[PDB]
Amino acid sequence: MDSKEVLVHVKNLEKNKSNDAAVLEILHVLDKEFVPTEKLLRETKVGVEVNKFKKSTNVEISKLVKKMISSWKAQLNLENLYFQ
Repeated sequence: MDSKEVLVHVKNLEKNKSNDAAVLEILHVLDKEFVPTEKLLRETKVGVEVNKFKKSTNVEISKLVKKMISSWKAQLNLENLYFQ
């Protein structure tokens, strides 16, 4: 997944926030197809946007967000330690 599509999903998160199933569909695409890089996370702010859903009243959304954010942090650490 490249930066342009990432920014569409980010805007779609805001525009579908009240639709639990729709938010799950956006998060599932990011979980399966988005590869976190320092540049992508800095330029697109998906980390900030997805992390905002940790406080969601939907339990399935909040658990998926926590798993996604954990994975992106761990991958970002590995990139910073050994590749940058």
